[PDB]
Amino acid sequence: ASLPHPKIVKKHTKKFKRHHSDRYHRVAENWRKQKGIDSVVRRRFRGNISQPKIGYGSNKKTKFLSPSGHKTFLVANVKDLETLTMHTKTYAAEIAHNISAKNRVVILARAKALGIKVTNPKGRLAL
Amino acid sequence: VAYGYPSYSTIRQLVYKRGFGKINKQRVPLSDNAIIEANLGKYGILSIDDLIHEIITVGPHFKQANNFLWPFKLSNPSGGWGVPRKFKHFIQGGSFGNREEFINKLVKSMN
Amino acid sequence: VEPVVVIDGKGHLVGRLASVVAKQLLNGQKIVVVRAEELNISGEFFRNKLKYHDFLRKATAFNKTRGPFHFRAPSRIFYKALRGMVSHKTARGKAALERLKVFEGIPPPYDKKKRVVVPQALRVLRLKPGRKYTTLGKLSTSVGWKYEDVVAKLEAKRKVSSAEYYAKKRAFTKKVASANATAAESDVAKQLAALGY
Amino acid sequence: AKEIKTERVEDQKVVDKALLAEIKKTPLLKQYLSASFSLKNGDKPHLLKF
Amino acid sequence: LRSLTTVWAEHLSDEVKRRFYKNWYKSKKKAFTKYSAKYAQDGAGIERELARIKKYASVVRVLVHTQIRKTPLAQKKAHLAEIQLNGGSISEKVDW
Amino acid sequence: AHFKEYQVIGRRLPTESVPEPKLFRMRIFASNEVIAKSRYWYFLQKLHKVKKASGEIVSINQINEAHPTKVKNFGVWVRYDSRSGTHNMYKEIRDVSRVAAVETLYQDMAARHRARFRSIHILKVAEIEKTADVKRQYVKQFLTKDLKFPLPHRVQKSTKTFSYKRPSTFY
Amino acid sequence: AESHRLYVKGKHLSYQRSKRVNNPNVSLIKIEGVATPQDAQFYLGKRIAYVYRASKEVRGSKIRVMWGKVTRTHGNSGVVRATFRNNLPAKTFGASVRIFLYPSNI
Amino acid sequence: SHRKYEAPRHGHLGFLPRKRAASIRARVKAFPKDDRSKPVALTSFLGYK
RNA sequence: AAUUGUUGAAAGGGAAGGGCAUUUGAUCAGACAU
RNA sequence: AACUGGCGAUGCGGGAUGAACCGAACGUAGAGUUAAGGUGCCGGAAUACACGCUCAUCAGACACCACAAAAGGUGUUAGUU
RNA sequence: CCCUGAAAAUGGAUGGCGCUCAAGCGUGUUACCUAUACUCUACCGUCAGGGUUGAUAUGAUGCCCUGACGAGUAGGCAGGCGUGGAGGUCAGUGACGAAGCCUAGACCGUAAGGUCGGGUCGAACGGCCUCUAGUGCAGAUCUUGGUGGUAGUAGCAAAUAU
RNA sequence: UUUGCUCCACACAAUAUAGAUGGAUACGAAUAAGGCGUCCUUGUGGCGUCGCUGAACCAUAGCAGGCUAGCAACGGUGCACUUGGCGGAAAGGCCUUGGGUGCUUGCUGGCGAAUUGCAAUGUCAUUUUGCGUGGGGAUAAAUCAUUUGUAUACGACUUAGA
Repeated sequence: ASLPHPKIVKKHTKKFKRHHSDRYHRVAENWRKQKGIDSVVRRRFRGNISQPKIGYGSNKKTKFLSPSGHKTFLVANVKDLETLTMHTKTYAAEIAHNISAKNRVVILARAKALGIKVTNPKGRLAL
Repeated sequence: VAYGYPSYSTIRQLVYKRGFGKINKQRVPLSDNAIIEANLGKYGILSIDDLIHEIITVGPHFKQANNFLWPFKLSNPSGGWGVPRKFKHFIQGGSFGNREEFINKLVKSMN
Repeated sequence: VEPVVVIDGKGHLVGRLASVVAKQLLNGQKIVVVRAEELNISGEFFRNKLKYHDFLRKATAFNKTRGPFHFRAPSRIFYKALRGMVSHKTARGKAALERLKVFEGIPPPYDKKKRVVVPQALRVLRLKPGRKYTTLGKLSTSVGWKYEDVVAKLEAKRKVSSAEYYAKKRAFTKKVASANATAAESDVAKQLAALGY
Repeated sequence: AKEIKTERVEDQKVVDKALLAEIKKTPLLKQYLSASFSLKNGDKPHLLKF
Repeated sequence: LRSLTTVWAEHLSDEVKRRFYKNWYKSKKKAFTKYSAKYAQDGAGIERELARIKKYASVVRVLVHTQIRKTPLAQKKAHLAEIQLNGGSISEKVDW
Repeated sequence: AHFKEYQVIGRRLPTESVPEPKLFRMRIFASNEVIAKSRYWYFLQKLHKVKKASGEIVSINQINEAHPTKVKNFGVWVRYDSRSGTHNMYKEIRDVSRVAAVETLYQDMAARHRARFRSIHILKVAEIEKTADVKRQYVKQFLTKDLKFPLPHRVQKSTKTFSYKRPSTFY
Repeated sequence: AESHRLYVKGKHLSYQRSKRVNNPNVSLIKIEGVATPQDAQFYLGKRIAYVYRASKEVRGSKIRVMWGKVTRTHGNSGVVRATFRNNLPAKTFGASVRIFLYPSNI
Repeated sequence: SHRKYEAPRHGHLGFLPRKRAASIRARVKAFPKDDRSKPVALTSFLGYK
């Protein structure tokens, strides 16, 4: 029960990994553009890891939309869950990670009453 | 360059398929006669066939008509260039130079 | 089109036969080449012997067991000529070369089957008459093949047995042709003639 | 994990019984329709007429 | 050249049967039991094998062993070796 | 290049000093009209003091052969620039048309002297109709009375990669 | 009958490739019958199946099929181009392929 | 640079590799070329040095 | 974290690692259920 | 040193291989046509068609490029006088 | 065209196989193969030219239309992501478990990174508008600290002998 | 060595497949020559015919190939047996006898198909293993340790010990 949207096309996947992150443990996997002179990644040689460019940008109509067709909106309590009463088919509530279970039960009850979709209803549930 | 003298058929097909204007420094497509009348109504060029006429018969406002026409972006010739190596003069068995009457086939293939 | 295609090696040119067989093998056809001792190479015997001697001269300096292995049997010579044509260093090439068997003479598993020839790779079709050519068996026994005579004697025995079989086949085929001839001119044969049979 | 319409079976029995007489006017059409088509070795569908 | 078949004698001496074991002292010494039993019923299989050798045998070699017990050597395990017969045709060699 | 023979008439550009100039005509064997005109201007440039920027082509018309079926013996005179110097040659070719004769001349000259089209001048191709005007044995050989020769050792192109019987080359 | 085949047999040759770069999206199929692009032009719209077997039984069978279609002719030897829903595995070069007659035009 | 003074190579290169024998009894690699005229006889014997 | 042990999975004919594409195995979200 | 174009700062197809050469300069994708270069096999593409030459007991095989000369041959072919 | 002239050192290179009415040389005509090139389309971004006051789901820095373009070291500028700390705010999260840490489990962004589930854990921490800086590491024979293959290896053999 | 091992038949399950989906259909030799039929004086003979591609030949109709009736022949074919040979180059196959049984679309009939819904490989092959069935069949070595020296750095090698 979400807003109709065109096909979600991801121009790229396989998260851009830092060069030599596989080779060296000190090199983290977060992307960093190579600044070296004789670098086969800065000079886009054939057979090397692709670099993030603006051309990979997702469609402005399908941007930020989850596969369910909503945009995830963080909620910390019922007061900010109520911000999605009139936008049920565009925004989906996502309970924050630091919310206690005895508050998440209340949040889930209120959201199911209001029709708001919660993307993480199985959080800290002691069932 | 490869250049020749195009026939009326080549000119008409070019203007109909890849005819683009130069309205307000923007390359708009020659979709309706209204677009041509808006800009070239000063010179009497009222229709796309008016434009084709002022092109084929070099007329009083040929400079203006041809300038209004945007540089045609032609594809590669279907079926190749008919030659193993382009960069020799057409007289020398190549592709460039004054092909004269043979330009029609090349332009139709490249359209 | 059959699962295993047996190629009669006699009269064929090594390079062209190998170039055909490599493409077929990569295409997936299982190929068994027989009669490798009577393959043909263009050029005269001394020229081809000099080429093979120049090939023999090339070996690893510091350890000859690591160098090129100069196989001398005709089957292995043709197999080397084909492995040079097939990209053998990859799994695709290894599967292709696994799909291939090369023999000298005709072994018992394949002497009862139908041997085909490749017209694009035949000496009598590709070489202009008057051009000198070599027999792979002669070249091999010159450069050190130890089994020319023990293969020739087995070829003699195989050809003798095959002649005994072919006499019976020819007799039975003549009987079949005669019997089919009597059934010709009949109603069903006349009806088949209009349809092409 | 676990019948035919009677109307449908009667229409089939009348259409096929009306068509069988037309079939019988030619020698081998009934046997031909009983047979099932199948490409044989060496068949060229680009050159096989139908 | 490839060996086709070997036909052994009915009775093998202990010093040559030792060649077929590494632990003769505790072995059951079963070598050639079900083969010396094949010489029973006038050795039909043995003569058939010899006939096949005559039919297809280009070179004939004989397995022999030394009576090493006659030597002063301490080793009682004899040596077995193939010596080629040079002489008449294959039938003569195998008959010999 | 499957040449077509063109006959091209041109002249100098008329002026008030001497209007109505002298028409000059040439026969050029070329692949098409463009190359025909280019060769015409080349030859006029090397013959008289006139270049295309100073003259004009009044006409260019293709010549088709009078009898494209009757087999003739053309005698051709041709000069060419070898790797060291220029030589004049006479060769005769037995063919069917002037354009075919010029084409086989070009192939033959390229094959026997490595002379590309850029370094060959066709001096003159003229049909010789009387026999015994023939002087090259490779053409005198085919004028024999009641000529018949065989074609031994025929090899058939195979439409399939495998032939199932060992072929014979009879004929 | 003993033959139930309703498809033309074919061999999966290779992906479309330059000298040193291969495009896995477009494969090449050599049909056993065709020997020229003129004859290959008949099979352009035909559906193609690569039929393989796996040890795990899913959706009722251990036989799985990757579908595709002929797209256009390739070369002068009757080879055809093929586009599949999921590109054929590179392990299936020289593997067998069923080119069905549907959709048909006769 | 070339070897200043020539000298024959040490050892024989046709006896390589200088590893141990496969077994304590050396194999008779070759046998006399058989002819079918003389009577049947052995072409070797075993002894102990 | 480097580094190490056991268990589990997988691969391994003189490196390992990587990119594109898919087969295979394992694993997983969403949606019809509205 | 002069002019221009490049490489440096530049990846891509080709020249097997290479900073400079040939084609061509780049957002991410899909389809179509080509450039340079190629179509026996490795290798995707005609063991195409056509006319001739060459047999080397060190052939020849593609520009920059990974060389060959003066002088000779009754090897052979086409020519001139 | 071919041959002699033509001699260099590890084994060896028309790229290799191999090729002889060629898969060689000279030439001609077609067909065909494919680049991040060309043509058309979609999308991302940039630039430029424009439309939009109507109360406004607000915000004119918003929404929308049209066209072209997109390589790049040194360098310049812009828009952003992240960290310690400060003012304001969310009467924010939290012993019913904050922070941290592990997580070939999930989602979002082209990316910097952001969010969620699971385990461990025990007491503080975050979103936004701004302010401030001792604010972002792969290198510096970097500093300190810790740990590897080498490797159960070199070796533990002078001075008489147990 | 206490029901371990091998083989035979089917039964289930697992296991994968370099890739069944009518048949790999057997002279030899030359190509400026052969194949086949035929005749005789048997020859390097005569005569005739064929090639110009396997586009062939064989097989091919039935529930993925059902149940039934008859006609005409005494054939063709599968299967399990049986008889006798040939084959050692990687023989592991090729022929052959006899009857039994099954089918026979060589020819004429009778009944069934539906509904997998307009297609979805719509699953029919063989490769290995394991456990069961019930039926046979056969009842050892090697190594450590000790020992010798024809050997040896240690492994290894060569010996001997109920």
